[PDB]
Amino acid sequence: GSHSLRYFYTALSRPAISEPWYIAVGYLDDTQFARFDSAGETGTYKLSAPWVEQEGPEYWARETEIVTSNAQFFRENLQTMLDYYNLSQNGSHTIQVMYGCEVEFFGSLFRAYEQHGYDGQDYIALNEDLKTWTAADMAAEITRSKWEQAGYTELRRTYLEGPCKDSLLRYLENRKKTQECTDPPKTHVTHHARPEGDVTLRCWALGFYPAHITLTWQLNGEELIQDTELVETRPAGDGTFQKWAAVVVPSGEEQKYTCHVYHEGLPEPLTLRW
Amino acid sequence: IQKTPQIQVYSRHPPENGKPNILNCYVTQFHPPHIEIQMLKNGKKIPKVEMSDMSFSKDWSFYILAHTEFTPTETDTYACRVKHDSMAEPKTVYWDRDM
Amino acid sequence: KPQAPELRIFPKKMDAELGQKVDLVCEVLGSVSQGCSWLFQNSSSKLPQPTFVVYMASSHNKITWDEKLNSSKLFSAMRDTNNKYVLTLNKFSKENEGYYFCSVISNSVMYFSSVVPVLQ
Amino acid sequence: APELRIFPKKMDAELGQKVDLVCEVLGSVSQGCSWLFQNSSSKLPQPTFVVYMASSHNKITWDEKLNSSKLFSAMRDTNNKYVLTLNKFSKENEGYYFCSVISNSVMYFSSVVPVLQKVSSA
Ligand SMILES: *[C@@H]1O[C@H](CO)[C@@H](O)[C@H](O)[C@H]1NC(C)=O
Ligand SMILES: *[C@@H]1O[C@H](CO)[C@@H](O)[C@H](O)[C@H]1NC(C)=O
Ligand SMILES: *[C@@H]1O[C@H](CO)[C@@H](O)[C@H](O)[C@H]1NC(C)=O
Ligand SMILES: *[C@@H]1O[C@H](CO)[C@@H](O)[C@H](O)[C@H]1NC(C)=O
Repeated sequence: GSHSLRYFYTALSRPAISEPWYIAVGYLDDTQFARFDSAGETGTYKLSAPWVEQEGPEYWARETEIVTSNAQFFRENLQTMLDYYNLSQNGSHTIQVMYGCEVEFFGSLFRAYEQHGYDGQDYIALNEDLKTWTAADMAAEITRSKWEQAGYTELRRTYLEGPCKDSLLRYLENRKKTQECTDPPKTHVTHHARPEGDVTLRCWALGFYPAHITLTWQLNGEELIQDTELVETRPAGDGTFQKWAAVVVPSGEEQKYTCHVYHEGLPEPLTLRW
Repeated sequence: IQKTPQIQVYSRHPPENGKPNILNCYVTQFHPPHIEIQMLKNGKKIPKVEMSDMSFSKDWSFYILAHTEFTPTETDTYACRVKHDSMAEPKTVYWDRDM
Repeated sequence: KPQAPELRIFPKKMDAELGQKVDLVCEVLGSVSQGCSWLFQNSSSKLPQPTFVVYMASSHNKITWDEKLNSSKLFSAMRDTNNKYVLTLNKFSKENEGYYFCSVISNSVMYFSSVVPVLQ
Repeated sequence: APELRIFPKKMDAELGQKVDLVCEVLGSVSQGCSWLFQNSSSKLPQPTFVVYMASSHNKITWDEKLNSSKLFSAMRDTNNKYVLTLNKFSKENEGYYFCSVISNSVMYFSSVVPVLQKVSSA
């Protein structure tokens, strides 16, 4: 229902060495379609999805120098923060930026964002109105002044509501062509003799897409939210994801428990018993 | 300033003694992004292991997926050892077919 | 389970005039927790005492309100984009003035966001 | 709806002393009991999770942020009475304690028990 297009930039600032200085990855929902990086006069790119080739070499060449120019800008603003807290310039630091937009065909909702983080911490983020910024520390307040003065905020709003959104709807049309709507999870439940007695019932969900999913265990209709162990959703490696939910049940009472799987690639929630 | 790596070691498909498969090593929640990930066979560092492009989450912590090929055996130990500045010592997690 | 979900609540504070609408957003990071509960501690309480407001499931639309608030129109709960959960005080009153915070459970451990003061 | 009863009603503790908090869960519940507390010397009353004890089987899960298993002992009997004992009271344990159970997605809380530092000397 809700689809996103997002760019994840990681730039490294280390005035003491060479420069595999920036990588930027782009995703359509949970699928990466491209990786740009500084390797090349103005970077280089590498696609990773069929529904992206349709754009052509001219397009992707332009898209790459744009990403590169953004990466240089992102990286350069670090300086404002170093001068304020008077840190050395030869020191190493990390700059991360994520920006993107999303659409919800249902209610045709649109949202966008752009957040910068220096050395693993918040620095500045664009507000929902796409007209103002939230500063995390004092140095970021300086950056905020500079960007409004420079017109940086409007440039971004224009990109977010214009090409970002246009690219999301296009890339989406494209995908409908080759890959199917979603990817339903294959499910089954394992068990495991618990060294401390009783058993662990484990409910698995594999090969699903997108990554969002909910795995629950019930007993007589109640969600066992506090006796349920969940692992972080993880990549199968083939563009698909996996997850499992476990519950410790008292010996002999296995058949009383049922697992509920909620996923958008399922017209209805899946129920599995031991 | 720096967070420590969480590691998951698992297979692409339901494991089956003797039958060929793919071993994944998903490393998350770490910072800075400089890291060293090794996939091992019976304690012997496995060769050419592919990696995904690095990305990060809302809290700025990074994540990467290292993955190779392997064939589940009751007599075969597979593990993933990662080296990161946030820890006092390298960290190894063994593949366990139940998880 | 070392890996803990991370709770972020917005706004960090609120000075509300009676009558106004006030949205509190709880953004849950990670995927090791499912669903979100909103808790409330009345400023009208010199001694700490949390009160369950509502629980929003991560499933689909499944909302369980505290029995009293089950049929109250001071609150509305809405699961927004991503893992963002919204608790809305339809009409700011002395009746819902105090301290608000969200909570999620992950592998049997209860986690809590910052408490946000919604005062007049 | 289950009912959580807690005892004692309050605790005036001397530094170094042990203190037991008991929670009796009355009603039909499938899940265990959680022990929480809000520190007293802190403005924004954010609860601190201490431990959770499963109800239908034997499994205890401790807060691993503060490693609370090192300062407390936790037990439960087959009649749904859960016990939490602060082994050696310290300023860092001072607070308003309470127990919690979740039943059919509703979080229920016991009354809050102040466990406050009592002055020993006249
Ligand atoms: C709570 O209120 C809703 C709607 O007002 C009603 O349908 C429901 O029966 C009540 N009880 C529940 C399920 O919490
Ligand atoms: C405290 O909050 C409750 C909701 O949990 C509300 O009904 C009550 O009126 C408040 N207490 C007062 C009257 O100050
Ligand atoms: C409560 O616990 C102690 C005592 O004040 C302190 O370390 C902490 O900052 C306080 N605030 C919270 C709830 O974290
Ligand atoms: C908790 O205790 C363990 C074992 O004593 C220790 O290794 C770990 O570092 C502690 N965790 C903390 C201090 O967060």
